[PDB]
Amino acid sequence: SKLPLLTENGGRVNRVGFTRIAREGSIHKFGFFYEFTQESIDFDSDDGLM
Amino acid sequence: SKLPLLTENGGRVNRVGFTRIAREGSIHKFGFFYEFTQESIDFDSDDGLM
Repeated sequence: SKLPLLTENGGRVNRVGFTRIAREGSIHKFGFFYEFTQESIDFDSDDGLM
Repeated sequence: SKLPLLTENGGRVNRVGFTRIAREGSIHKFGFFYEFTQESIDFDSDDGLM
């Protein structure tokens, strides 16, 4: 019932349209840290602690 | 009875006049046409139709 049929006289028949879509995404921020003292390094048994 | 007879004393006698006529003519516009489809040419038995 929706086939674009055409007669020998043509005319303004079977017009169509188009569409488009948009996608999006965003970034975020992360981080963490730790703290220490000089003694916690110098007097510790393991010299490879850091 | 209407001859321009002139006497020995002349005078204001036998005066005449003249006339002219104007002719005219105009032009007119004519025309006619016919239509046809592509199928009436391509699918017709006779290729010399046009």
